[PDB]
Amino acid sequence: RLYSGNLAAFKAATNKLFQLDLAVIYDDWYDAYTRKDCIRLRIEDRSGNLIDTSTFYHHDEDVLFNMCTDWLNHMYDQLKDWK
Amino acid sequence: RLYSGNLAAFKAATNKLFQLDLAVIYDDWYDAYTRKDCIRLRIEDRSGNLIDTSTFYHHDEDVLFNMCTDWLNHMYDQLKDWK
Amino acid sequence: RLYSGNLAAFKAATNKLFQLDLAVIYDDWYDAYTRKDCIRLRIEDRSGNLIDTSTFYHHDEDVLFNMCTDWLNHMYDQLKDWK
Amino acid sequence: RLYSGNLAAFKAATNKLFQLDLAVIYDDWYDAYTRKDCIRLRIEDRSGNLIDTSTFYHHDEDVLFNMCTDWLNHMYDQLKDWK
Amino acid sequence: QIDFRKKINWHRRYRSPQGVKTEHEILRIFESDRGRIINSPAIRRLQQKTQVFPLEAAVRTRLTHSMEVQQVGRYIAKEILSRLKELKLLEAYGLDELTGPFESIVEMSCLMHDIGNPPFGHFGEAAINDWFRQRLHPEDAESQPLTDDRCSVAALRLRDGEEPLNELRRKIRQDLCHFEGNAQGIRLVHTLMRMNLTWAQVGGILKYTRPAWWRGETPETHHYLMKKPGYYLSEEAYIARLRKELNLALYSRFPLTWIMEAADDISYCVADLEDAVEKRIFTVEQLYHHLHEAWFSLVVENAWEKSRDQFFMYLRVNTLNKLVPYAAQRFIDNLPAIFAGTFNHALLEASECSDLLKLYKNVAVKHVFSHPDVERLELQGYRVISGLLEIYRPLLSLSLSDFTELVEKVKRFPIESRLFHKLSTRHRLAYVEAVSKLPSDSPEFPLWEYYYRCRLLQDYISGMTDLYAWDEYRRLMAVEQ
Amino acid sequence: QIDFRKKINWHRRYRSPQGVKTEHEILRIFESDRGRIINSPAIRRLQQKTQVFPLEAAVRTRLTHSMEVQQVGRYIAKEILSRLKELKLLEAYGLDELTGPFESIVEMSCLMHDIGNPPFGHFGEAAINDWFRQRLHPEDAESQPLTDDRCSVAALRLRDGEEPLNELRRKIRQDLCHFEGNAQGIRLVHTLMRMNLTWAQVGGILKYTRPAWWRGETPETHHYLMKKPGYYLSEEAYIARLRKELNLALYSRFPLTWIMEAADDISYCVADLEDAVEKRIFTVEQLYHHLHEAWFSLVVENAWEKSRDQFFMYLRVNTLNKLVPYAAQRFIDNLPAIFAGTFNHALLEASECSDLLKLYKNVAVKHVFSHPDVERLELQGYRVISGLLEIYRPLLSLSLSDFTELVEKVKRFPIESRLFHKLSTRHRLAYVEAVSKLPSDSPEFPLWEYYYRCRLLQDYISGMTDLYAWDEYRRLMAVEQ
Repeated sequence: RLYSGNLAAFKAATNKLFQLDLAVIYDDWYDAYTRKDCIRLRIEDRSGNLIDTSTFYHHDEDVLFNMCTDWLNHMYDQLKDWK
Repeated sequence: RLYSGNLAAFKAATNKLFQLDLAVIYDDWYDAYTRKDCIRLRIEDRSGNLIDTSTFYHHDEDVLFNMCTDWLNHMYDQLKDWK
Repeated sequence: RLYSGNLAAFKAATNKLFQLDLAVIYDDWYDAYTRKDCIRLRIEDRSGNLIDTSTFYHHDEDVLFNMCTDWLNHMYDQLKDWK
Repeated sequence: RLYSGNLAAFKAATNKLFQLDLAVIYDDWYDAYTRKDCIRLRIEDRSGNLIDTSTFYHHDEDVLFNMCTDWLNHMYDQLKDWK
Repeated sequence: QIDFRKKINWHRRYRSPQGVKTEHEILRIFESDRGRIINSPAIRRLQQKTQVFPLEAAVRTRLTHSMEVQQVGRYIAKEILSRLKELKLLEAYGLDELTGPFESIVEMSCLMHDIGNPPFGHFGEAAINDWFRQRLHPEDAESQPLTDDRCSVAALRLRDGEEPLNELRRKIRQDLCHFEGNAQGIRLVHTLMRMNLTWAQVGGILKYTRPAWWRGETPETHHYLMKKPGYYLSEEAYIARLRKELNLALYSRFPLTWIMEAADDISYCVADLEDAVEKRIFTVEQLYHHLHEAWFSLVVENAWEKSRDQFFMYLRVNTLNKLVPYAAQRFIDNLPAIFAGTFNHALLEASECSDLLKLYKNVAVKHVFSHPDVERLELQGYRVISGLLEIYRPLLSLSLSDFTELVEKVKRFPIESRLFHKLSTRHRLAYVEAVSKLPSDSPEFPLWEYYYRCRLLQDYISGMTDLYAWDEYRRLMAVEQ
Repeated sequence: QIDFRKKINWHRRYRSPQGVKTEHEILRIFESDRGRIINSPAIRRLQQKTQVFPLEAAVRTRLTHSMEVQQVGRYIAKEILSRLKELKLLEAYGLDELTGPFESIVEMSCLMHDIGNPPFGHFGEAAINDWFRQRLHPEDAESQPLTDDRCSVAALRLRDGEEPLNELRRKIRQDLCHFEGNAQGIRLVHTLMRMNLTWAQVGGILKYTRPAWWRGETPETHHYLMKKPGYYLSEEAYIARLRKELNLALYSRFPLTWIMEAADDISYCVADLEDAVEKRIFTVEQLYHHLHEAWFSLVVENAWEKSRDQFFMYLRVNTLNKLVPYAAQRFIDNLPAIFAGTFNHALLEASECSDLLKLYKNVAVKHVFSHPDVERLELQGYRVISGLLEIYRPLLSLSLSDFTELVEKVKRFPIESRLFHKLSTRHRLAYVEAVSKLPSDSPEFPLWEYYYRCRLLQDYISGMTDLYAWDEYRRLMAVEQ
């Protein structure tokens, strides 16, 4: 199963994004065609407009959560220069 | 369900017959054609030869056991004149 | 440890000897010189006079009890012709 | 054994000295030559330099703790004029 | 002639693999046998049976002890194989392509030693034996029929005037009062669980060869191999075929069994001692004092001096390095007699090894087994087993017709029907299969039916754990809800 | 170049056997290592930790599951060795005289997989992590010093104006909130128990390679081998030497570990399913219905049709004969990458094997893990661990001088002294040895002392069983006498 520390890091990244006056939308499912699990994240604002949306595929959830957290930190660095 | 006293009386009659050097064979089933339950009793001896055999039909088991006990007592009176 | 059945057989032999109006005296110890255990049995009567006395040595108690029981049965056969 | 209130008063004096930007060093042992118990206190500062050091001897610990607390309050009054 | 290809048989009783096979196929067969043994409910039942102290701390159960016996057996087998390979006798004895099966069979035999003991151990067997001895009185059938027969069963009384039926009553009455753990283990592995093991694996757990229905003295050439019952009367035919599959004569023993027995003799001492310290009974200093008083130089002095959780890890190793090569040399020296199956001694049975083992044993008896808790648990277990047998007694007082009718489906036997339904499915199926094969016309049918009914009761009683039997005993006595 | 003589190292950290040795001496060394591992208190602690269902019936514990993992690992190792011997590559790879050590190392690694998990498993680790995250707040040290530092420890705050000491605070704060079972297992095997295992045996239980104090993204060439923490900061030096003893680069993995991982993936499914039937949750018919709905032909159809205690014994065998050769071929095909230590995949990670394993896993998740009892036990364990940490909190609020004085012998700290005396001897000795070696003059002493104090607390909390922790939690809360 998923390790607790990875979930904690993902939650910390989500809280950091939310404190930046942004909205994080999380969706997930499984794709049997590719035999993997898929997670899509859609970033928004206080008005509810899409900014960045990306989907990740993997067969192990520990790597998937790490990739998602890395992407969230990358966007936070990008959009935290200002605004 | 069957009342305890009726079963006790039937067991007492069976023991009285058995102490008389006789054998009591009990069989039972249900007849859905007549919508009732059937009990057949076959009396024997120390050698294993049939003497008297009778079958009773009824929809309530309390009356059925009473009839069986009455028949057993009647045969005991009949065959306890001697032998 | 000693098996229960062997002890039961030894007790049965002792009771059979005792019912024959005899007395069984049991003594035991360990001999470190021979590195074994020793059991001596002394048979007596109602007056308290020695009749037969024998000692057995062994390193395993299961065989020792079997030998003792065999000897007790042998004497019982010997002295149960009469008296 | 030591009474709770005396220990509480000693702890309060220690906290008052520590809030005054001072350090209190406590050492204790038993002297069988004098047949008593000995407690030494060494006051210091944020740099770690000795200022006042005293040792007390007694056979009962309740009096010993009272003497120590009295000395600590006396120094606090002395050095709390300023600095 | 020594040829271990005539003793390591990989055939089975059902759906046996026939034809020719190579080393890899044989190894896969024995790995499959390991797979069946390890994943069995009997091992998980071993998980919750007591060894010395009551189950709480980190005291040992049956399973952890079996795990030490397995390790010792494997190490002895490896030493034997290495010593045989050094002397260039490995290929001349037929063991060139059978080392893996050798070690696997020894390990699995060591793992299945305690599979058949009843709850509470030595005090459970005693209770069963005394109860059935009171019910049957086997000592009154040793000779011609008497008038004072104390047996409580009408069909088992020795009624003068018939000698062919009497022999059978004598056999059944003597057999029913000799419950033993290893015979029940054989019965469990073959009949109750239906594991379908290879012939060699089943032969590896046949420790003693005396039949349970034996009366009288045993031959002087087998007095050690026949000191305990080996198998029951319901397995006789089976055992016969086993001999034909392993070229064993009457009252003979399978070679590798010796090794297993040796292992059960080393661990038996040392482990118990360690647990005494962990339950806060006494300490290391007292250990040495008692050992020195009850007494050697090498092991004891090295252990006591190099020490001044890690003391026992040092004490074991020295004992193993002193004992295992002795057992290997004893096995190799008397190899023809062991391969014949007539060796009337044990491997470790006047060297210093016997003295060291006796030292450990007497210290354990003096300072551990005399504790009040063990003694109290022993009395409580005896009483619980006796009470359970008394509770289930009414099932044995019925008649042939009544019990037969009760098996096929009753309204005349409420209490008896509920008691019967309380039994397990496997035991009832075993009874059904055993009784179906009997000829329904011979005058010997009631005798066999009573024997199998008593066997069913003993299987049920012996198939419990300590906690389950204790809880069930309080529930059936209306002491707890 | 592949040469397994450079990877199977029989040297030790203390009192290592130097010089030249033959096959027999090496085999004896590894047998001795088995002797130390099997007779350890950690295994007897595994005896009483829950797997899925609460400890009562014949449900499984950690130990019985470890016994299946061991069997699967040994069978896979034997298949690999046989396939290599068939192709005449056994002598060219340096494995001619090292088959026994191979199998023994794989088995012992499979036995020690669950040695370091805390009580209640996944819910124990979560509780420890959240408690320490609340106390330390590691997310506030990722960058230059802030004014809103939420840390509750004065010495661990990032006070701007000093960059050499800050790096250390960051490392300690990040490490203390990443308790993980395998890192604790390594720490237990080396520091706390002092078993003195060989280098290969210790390397066999290093599953993941990411340091616990890691911050940021991992390289794309190691994203699978670094998905979980691998070791703590107190073992870093040790791990360094381990690499020098096994020719492993940074963030690399020991070959045989792959095999062990594979085993932990097969048993993980099937066993759980069987226990669901034994606790009377549903039955065989429902099993097939759910499997068919959630879905293959060979295993499922043979199991369902040949069946019409013995169903699972038939279901396992087919799954093993379908899965083990696939793992052996995957190991042999990618051998150079595994021997290098950089293979970024798992053996069983699009074949039908993945589909069958996913079928078993999803059926188990749907019908077993959703039962109310598991869920309730999971919540209760979380609360118990949190309560124990809250109870022992006052030990972490003291000062350096106070805790140092308390260790050496107090009259000023009654409650704290009793709480400290409640801890075990081994953990306190480990703390003493760890702190003694520190330079007593550097400005980094308080940081290390706090780190080792927190390590002592975590070792104590993680060294319990479920029942012991539960009982101690009720005793310390004055709920039971």
